[PDB]
Amino acid sequence: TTTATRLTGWGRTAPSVANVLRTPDAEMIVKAVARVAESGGGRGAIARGLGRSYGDNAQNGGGLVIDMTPLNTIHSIDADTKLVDIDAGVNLDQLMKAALPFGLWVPVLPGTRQVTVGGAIACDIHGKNHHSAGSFGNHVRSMDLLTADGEIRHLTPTGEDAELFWATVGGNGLTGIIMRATIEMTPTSTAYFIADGDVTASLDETIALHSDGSEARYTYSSAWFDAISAPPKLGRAAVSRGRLATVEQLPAKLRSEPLKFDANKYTFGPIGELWYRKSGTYRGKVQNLTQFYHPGFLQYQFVIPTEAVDEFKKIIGVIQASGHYSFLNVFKLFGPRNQAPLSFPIPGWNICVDFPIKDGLGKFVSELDRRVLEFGGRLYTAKDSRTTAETFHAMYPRVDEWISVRRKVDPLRVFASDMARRLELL
Ligand SMILES: Cc1cc2nc3c(=O)[nH]c(=O)nc-3n(C[C@H](O)[C@H](O)[C@H](O)COP(=O)(O)OP(=O)(O)OC[C@H]3O[C@@H](n4cnc5c(N)ncnc54)[C@H](O)[C@@H]3O)c2cc1C
Ligand SMILES: O=C(Nc1sccc1C(=O)Nc1ncccn1)c1nc2cnccc2s1
Repeated sequence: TTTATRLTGWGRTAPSVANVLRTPDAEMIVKAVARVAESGGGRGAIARGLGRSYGDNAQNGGGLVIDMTPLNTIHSIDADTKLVDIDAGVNLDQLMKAALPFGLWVPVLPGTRQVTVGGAIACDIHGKNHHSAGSFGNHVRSMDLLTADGEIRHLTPTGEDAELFWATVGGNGLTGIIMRATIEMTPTSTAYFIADGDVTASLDETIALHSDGSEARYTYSSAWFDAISAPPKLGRAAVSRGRLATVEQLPAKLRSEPLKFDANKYTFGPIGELWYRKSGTYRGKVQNLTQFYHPGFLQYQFVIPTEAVDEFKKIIGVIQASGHYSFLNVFKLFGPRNQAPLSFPIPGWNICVDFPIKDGLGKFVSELDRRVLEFGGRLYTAKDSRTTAETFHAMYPRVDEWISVRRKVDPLRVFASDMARRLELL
């Protein structure tokens, strides 16, 4: 039933061989964990979703990896309570399509829909709406967690077991296997957005636009920014902001089915600067999800706290003068954090960059880690495969508190991964 498979993260780096169990039968998963628990802990077990983490959080060299994607039943959707009850292997695209006809919207969508609900919880994912909706864990009402002793515990965010609930959110699979969850969805009358677009000429303008108060008027907001040009052009951005449309805001063509989801010689001169400004400046444009949201590399994402604006500008300056060129760059201002110890988002300047693998890059991102740490920020474990334990621990000062929860729920270290070992979360 288990196959020896070479597994990697999305970045296709640091591979390890594991026995991969792939079964639609939940009882076989219970017994596999029972087999691991009795085997003297060994090199343990980890759950795998769709393999979309860039890191090593869903591989376990010389141990067991449980593929959760065959557990992909939607058990119920209720439009009155807004609740969805789903197997942990359901993906967000499947969930999005099943939920729309009930006038229900997935409360947090990331930059891809090909992620499992189990992965969304364990990485406590965020999206364009973080500053208004928080992260994924904010909307989970219950989950069923297969723990180290082969018992399935029913966890809720408040009441008895809250501590373990909140350790599982952002816990990277290290408290056990999420088998099943109940999610509160966002009500919607349409599958469309009304969107405003803005184009800033500089890092100073981009920052200015995010702190001038206009952010409170939009439920969704993010930006593509320039990380390659010299100042003054460094940090200029195309900002995309909006909210879900109501039926009366749609054009007539679309109002019958409101919830249906189905390089030239001018480019780098004054004329195209104008073109790009015109095309990226608009108000009240009706967009579907695809238009608004879903249009040898090292991914790197960090957040710097809100008040550390001058420090944020400095990190961006360090990035462009490094000789490492990142063309695809996402910037967002995060809102309030949640109570999960290992949750990534904190209020502040969030940035995702992507560097081509090249001489000197590993040592340069270590230096970046140091800057991010010193400025009170942290890195995202769904993007990272190379930070040290000591860096991570200083970035997440509630780690000891989390570790304490993990010891009670897994005394024999049944649940283990390459990431847990590297980051000394074991
Ligand atoms: C193109 C792209 C865009 C992205 N955009 C964003 C974004 O905008 N925002 C954001 O937050 N993230 C983003 N991500 C990261 C992604 O959302 C997370 O890495 C997510 O956790 C991956 O889900 P997965 O099912 O593929 O999980 P995997 O990558 O397979 O596993 C991730 C972690 O979840 C745990 N896990 C998986 N299933 C279970 C389970 N049933 N029980 C317990 N633990 C489990 C694993 O053990 C592992 O620790 C992006 C990734 C890609 C490739
Ligand atoms: O974290 C990410 N995006 C974030 S963080 C906060 C907001 C957003 C975000 O808004 N994503 C996004 N926005 C517009 C178009 C496409 N994606 C991404 N990581 C990767 C990695 N590879 C490809 C795309 C992305 S988006």
